[PDB]
Amino acid sequence: LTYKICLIGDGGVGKTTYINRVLDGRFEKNYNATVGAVNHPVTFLDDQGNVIKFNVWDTAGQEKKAVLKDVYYIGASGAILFFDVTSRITCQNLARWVKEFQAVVGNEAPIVVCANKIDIKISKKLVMEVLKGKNYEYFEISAKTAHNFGLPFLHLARIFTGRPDLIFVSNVNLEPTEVNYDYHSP
Ligand SMILES: Nc1nc2c(ncn2[C@@H]2O[C@H](COP(=O)(O)OP(=O)(O)O)[C@@H](O)[C@H]2O)c(=O)[nH]1
Ligand SMILES: [Mg+2]
Repeated sequence: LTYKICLIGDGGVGKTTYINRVLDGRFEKNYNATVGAVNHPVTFLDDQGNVIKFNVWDTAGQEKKAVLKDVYYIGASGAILFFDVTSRITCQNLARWVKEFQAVVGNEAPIVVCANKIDIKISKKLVMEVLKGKNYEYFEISAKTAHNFGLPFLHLARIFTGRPDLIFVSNVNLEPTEVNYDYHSP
């Protein structure tokens, strides 16, 4: 079962730190220069023996100075939207990120919100107000230490399969790739 997922959120919030791990393997990843994105395949086996593959797109840093192309979003089944709990700007732009994603994919596709860098803070209240009170499934994570790495994917698999009791029975390779694919940004 295969789903495209977009990572979104301001530059510096930890998107690349989160995803840029070995996962299904370095060689399996792909780069698309037209879009400015790397695909990271991550496969989990569930409790009923289904193979669930997420093709998780990450930017090469262009969000720092520019708007992402529609092709980044097109075909996505879901998004993981990050902010940095130590920076209010990143929280403020959450509604803008949601609108940008939904403007291409529509309002049904699940968006999971991750409060990142909880290891280092912006209250969840501020998130709720920036987002006009709309509910999104919400996790506190540390992309650095991989704390709670699986939770957004577990939620997404449940939505997509319709099985609220779906669990992952395989463990993912969480080693950092040591591959820097980011464009230099002065
Ligand atoms: N302390 C801490 N730093 C993080 C975490 N995730 C990312 N960073 C740092 O934040 C900076 C931006 O990370 P990056 O993954 O490039 O963010 P992106 O621009 O959203 O892809 C880097 O210096 C990372 O080391 C985290 O969970 N904790
Ligand atoms: Mg990045």
